[PDB]
Amino acid sequence: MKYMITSKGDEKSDLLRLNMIAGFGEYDMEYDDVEPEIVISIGGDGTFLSAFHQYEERLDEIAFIGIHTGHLGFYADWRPAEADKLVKLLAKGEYQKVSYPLLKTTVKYGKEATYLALNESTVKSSGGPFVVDVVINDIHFERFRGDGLCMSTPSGTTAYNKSLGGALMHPSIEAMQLTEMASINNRVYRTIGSPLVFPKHHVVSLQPVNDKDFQISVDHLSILHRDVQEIRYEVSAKKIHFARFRSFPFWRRVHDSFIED
Amino acid sequence: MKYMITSKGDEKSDLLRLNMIAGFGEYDMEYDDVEPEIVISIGGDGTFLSAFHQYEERLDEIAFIGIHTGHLGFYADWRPAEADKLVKLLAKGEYQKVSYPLLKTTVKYGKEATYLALNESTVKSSGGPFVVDVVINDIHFERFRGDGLCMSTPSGTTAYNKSLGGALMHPSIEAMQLTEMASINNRVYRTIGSPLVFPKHHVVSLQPVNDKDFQISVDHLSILHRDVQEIRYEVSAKKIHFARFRSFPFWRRVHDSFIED
Amino acid sequence: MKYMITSKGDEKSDLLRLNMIAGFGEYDMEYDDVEPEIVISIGGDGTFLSAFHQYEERLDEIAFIGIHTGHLGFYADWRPAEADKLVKLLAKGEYQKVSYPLLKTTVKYGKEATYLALNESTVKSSGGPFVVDVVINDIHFERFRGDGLCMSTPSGTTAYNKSLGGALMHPSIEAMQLTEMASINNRVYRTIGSPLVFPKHHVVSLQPVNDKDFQISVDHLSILHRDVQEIRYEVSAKKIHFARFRSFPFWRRVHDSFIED
Amino acid sequence: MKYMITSKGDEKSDLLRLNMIAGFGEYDMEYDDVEPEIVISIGGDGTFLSAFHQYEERLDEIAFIGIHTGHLGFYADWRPAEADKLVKLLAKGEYQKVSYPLLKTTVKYGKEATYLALNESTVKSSGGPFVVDVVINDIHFERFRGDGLCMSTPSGTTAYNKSLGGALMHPSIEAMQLTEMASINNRVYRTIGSPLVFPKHHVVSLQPVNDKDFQISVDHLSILHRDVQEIRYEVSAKKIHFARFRSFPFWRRVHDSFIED
Ligand SMILES: CCNC(=O)NC[C@H]1O[C@@H](n2c(C#CCN(CCCN)C[C@H]3O[C@@H](n4cnc5c(N)ncnc54)[C@H](O)[C@@H]3O)nc3c(N)ncnc32)[C@H](O)[C@@H]1O
Ligand SMILES: CCNC(=O)NC[C@H]1O[C@@H](n2c(C#CCN(CCCN)C[C@H]3O[C@@H](n4cnc5c(N)ncnc54)[C@H](O)[C@@H]3O)nc3c(N)ncnc32)[C@H](O)[C@@H]1O
Ligand SMILES: CCNC(=O)NC[C@H]1O[C@@H](n2c(C#CCN(CCCN)C[C@H]3O[C@@H](n4cnc5c(N)ncnc54)[C@H](O)[C@@H]3O)nc3c(N)ncnc32)[C@H](O)[C@@H]1O
Ligand SMILES: CCNC(=O)NC[C@H]1O[C@@H](n2c(C#CCN(CCCN)C[C@H]3O[C@@H](n4cnc5c(N)ncnc54)[C@H](O)[C@@H]3O)nc3c(N)ncnc32)[C@H](O)[C@@H]1O
Repeated sequence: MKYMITSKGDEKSDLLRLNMIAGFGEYDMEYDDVEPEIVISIGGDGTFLSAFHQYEERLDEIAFIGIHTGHLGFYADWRPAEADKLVKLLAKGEYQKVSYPLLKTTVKYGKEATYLALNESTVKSSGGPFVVDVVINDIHFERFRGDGLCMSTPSGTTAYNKSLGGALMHPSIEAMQLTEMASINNRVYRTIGSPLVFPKHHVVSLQPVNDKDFQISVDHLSILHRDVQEIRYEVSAKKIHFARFRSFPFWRRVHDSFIED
Repeated sequence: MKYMITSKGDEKSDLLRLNMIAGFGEYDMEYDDVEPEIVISIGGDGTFLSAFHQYEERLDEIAFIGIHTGHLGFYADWRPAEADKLVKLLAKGEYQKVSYPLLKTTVKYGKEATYLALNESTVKSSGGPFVVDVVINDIHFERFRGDGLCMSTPSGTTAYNKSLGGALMHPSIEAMQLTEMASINNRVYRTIGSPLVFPKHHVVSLQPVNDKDFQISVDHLSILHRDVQEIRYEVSAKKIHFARFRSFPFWRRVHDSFIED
Repeated sequence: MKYMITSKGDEKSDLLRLNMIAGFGEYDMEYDDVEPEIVISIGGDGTFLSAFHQYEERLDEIAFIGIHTGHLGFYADWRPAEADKLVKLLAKGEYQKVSYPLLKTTVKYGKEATYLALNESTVKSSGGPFVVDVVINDIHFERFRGDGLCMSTPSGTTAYNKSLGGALMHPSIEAMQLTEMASINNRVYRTIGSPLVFPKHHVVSLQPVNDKDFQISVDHLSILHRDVQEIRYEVSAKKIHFARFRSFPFWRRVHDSFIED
Repeated sequence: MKYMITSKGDEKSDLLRLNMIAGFGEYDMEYDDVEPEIVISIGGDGTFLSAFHQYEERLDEIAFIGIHTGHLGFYADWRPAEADKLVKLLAKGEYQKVSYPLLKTTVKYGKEATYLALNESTVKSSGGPFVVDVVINDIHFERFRGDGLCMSTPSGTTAYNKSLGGALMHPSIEAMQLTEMASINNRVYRTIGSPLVFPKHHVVSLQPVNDKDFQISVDHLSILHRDVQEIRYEVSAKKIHFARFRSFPFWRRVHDSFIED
């Protein structure tokens, strides 16, 4: 089918990409980076995230595959040494697809931008103190004062979320997870402290208290937003699809990345 | 319908229970503590947990209601002052039921006991060091050395789980959450550290390494188990059902218990 | 003696300052904001920190007093209602001084700036990833990747340090404490995770790995430093002195601010 | 001088001990386990702790040395391969001694026992809930409800203290550190959460609230104490002395044990 290949751009990755293209040339496969059905990322997780965002408008038409040319990336299923095996297996096709959930961020102003995240969306102040009211399904839950907030997808729970003390969640769970960055807690200021895990259809809204300017990151990408009225988080209706050619269970991937390999 | 009422046993609770019985006597309601369809707990969360375990074999036939006579309990929907309003509403019926997930613990020996938990099941050594291999869906994940392990249901995430740094999870999510108690981590001993959240159908098995004796708690109840071969955790097929008479959202209950009220 | 009074600048603080000046006019006391021997701060802890920095070159000649006109500040010993009592007690003098330790930060370039902190000094990247080698007494200790690092004095341990999970340390201990902000830890990246507490004369040096630009905060004040070669932390030889008129033990101040009051 | 050697008791350790004895026989050295001036521990940190307690009444007369026959122990300075070098260096003598601080625990009843700790002293309930009032220098600081409390020496901060989230403290600092084990915190129950670091001469007293029976551990050794009125913690006047033959800085020892080696 139609496929394309992105590369991190070092020599190792570019060469691997050129060799996979040459091998695909031996099959009924057309290189097309406008309407691919398969997107192969050669690099690291950053490369994979960039491929995801390059095709975020055709996620229902695409299956993604990641090859890690450095150490094991979490969105990587293959080592460079398995590239030829991969070419052959994709060629035939008949592979199964697995889907992971995504995070929708909506930023309203004074006038609305939406963003999709594979790992997480975070919010910090644009300089100066960060203070927001946290509203869950229209219920005022807490006033947060501190460094920032991180909202993670399931597959992002092993990324920034983990470093903030979040739980690691199996990606079959349709949820998002909110973690705190250095909140202040004394007899006058109080937050929940604990990570919070939200199901589909729950909406978490951050509402400014004084300053209305925020730095909002989605995956690698950080944008200054001015005059913000609301930042809304919910699990997206959209999912990312992976081509799978063999079992590599999530919990084994976690073991291999954090325990030993 | 058939109902019964348990009491924590102080004067406040016993009297409230006697007055509710008198008020139910004015309706088509039969006091029956063998086959109730409604179980009212008057007390605290400990009282509620005891009521749950008293009827754990008829959970599909029962709706539970908790009245808190001390400060707000998490399984409590009513204050003592609303008891008469409760009697009247239960009387008519037509209320809706909400279900929360439960945790199944299986203990194998050398020969199998099962337990159901509403809050959590924990495991510690029977004295002497605690060392277990943690196996997830038959995949060896880590060797845990430390004080113990806690596996929580969603509604138990605001209990012991919270104190161990676990995420708080909305109870519509069918999951269980594993938290560590003081693990050792150095260049020779390594655990994941992070809480782990498991979906339905995943099985987490603890396998002894040296000592085979363990203290296993389920909710308030701690038992010494000897000659253990395996402790298996999975989300139960069984659910607890609550009678609901008005909206009291989980996240509001969390706010009221931990933020302010 | 010579004294001056700083105000947060709201009406409450300005008026209290004018009234204390009027009361000092009834004693052998000269208002002098060039060479004060007593510096009174009326406001909050931010006001107090600004007073400290306004006189950081004469700390051996000055005793500081803080009045909190909002909720209890940690550098505050007096409520506004005790101002007249304060005027009278300072007037006579004969009070005792208590000293707390301070933190010296040295920033080297390519060419050296020093800074004194009462609460802490933090370092983050100027945008882009933060990576530094952490060198303790010339011994390479770890390579830190994450959001940043915080080095606290003893009296700053109840401030940002606390929110980062640091220990609270009695201020008679001559030490500084280093806490992590969201470090990455996987099989390739490793930090100690735990706060570290250093005695006098130990030197902690941060050395860039790739990017040499950093945002360095000292107390409220954040500066972009370019082309950095080293950031050096050590307990200062200099101390801040407080006028004390009654016992208000540190641990009671901690109880009153975080437990209940 | 007079020396003795303890062994963990496996074949490796016993043989190393027999060979060191044979090598000491070539010098003016008398094996004496009643009044040693040098105590060599061959084993792990548990072996070292047992040697410390075997001679806790003559700590001012003794210098300790640890040889680790497994992986690096924290009280170990030597690998088995350096034993002959050690024999020769001890033989001559002229080595320098370094001192680390210790923890004094006093248990009062209804009638007083004291204990010295090298790593820590912990307290838990004897079964049933653990509730104590925490009193610092006679000031009621908090009521603690949870699993237990850990009070660490500086050199014990890399042991249980670390697993409980405590700071690691250089052992030249004369202090003790109190960490929480799973405290409950909601709108009715509140603790400080943060580790607390106390200087010499501060006294931390735990006072029962209901149950008066506690399990108190000192280093490896756990005792049931009944009818307790008070448990008092303070930094001891007594110190442990090590023979040092070369530089092995604490922070390097920390790096080697937790970062990489
Ligand atoms: C500390 C600065 N950030 C990094 O060094 N990030 C790269 C590392 O993270 C790994 N990674 C990624 C990734 C990625 C690419 N990143 C850009 C790096 C450019 N070279 C962006 C991601 O950074 C994460 N990030 C940001 N700040 C962080 C922090 N303080 N601590 C931990 N992670 C942090 C955040 O989530 C973001 O999306 N997704 C996952 C995942 N799903 N599971 C497990 N691991 C994962 C990746 O293999 C590598 O090991
Ligand atoms: C520290 C010792 N334990 C207690 O003091 N427990 C009672 C307190 O916990 C509240 N609670 C309960 C409950 C309960 C009844 N308990 C028996 C008490 C007898 N009087 C048993 C439960 O104890 C929990 N527990 C045990 N050890 C703990 C610890 N170290 N830290 C925190 N919780 C701990 C554990 O999960 C167990 O099941 N379920 C929930 C829930 N779902 N959500 C939110 N809060 C909840 C209850 O309102 C009260 O405030
Ligand atoms: C979250 C953004 N910062 C604040 O809201 N800070 C003010 C609050 O902190 C209290 N405070 C201060 C102070 C102060 C003044 N601050 C400027 C505020 C301007 N209005 C600067 C200080 O901010 C600290 N800070 C920064 N980021 C933080 C974070 N994420 N979490 C916690 N603290 C944080 C940091 O250490 C800095 O120096 N010194 C101490 C102390 N010694 N003991 C105990 N409490 C203390 C003060 O009473 C008030 O309650
Ligand atoms: C988890 C059960 N305990 C152990 O496995 N302990 C042995 C391990 O700890 C190391 N260790 C020791 C030691 C020791 C000997 N121990 C008996 C073991 C018998 N085989 C007793 C000590 O256990 C500590 N301990 C207890 N419970 C713990 C827990 N949950 N987490 C972490 N440590 C825990 C506690 O402090 C006690 O004194 N002193 C230090 C130190 N100073 N610095 C750094 N490391 C140190 C030792 O090298 C080994 O790696």
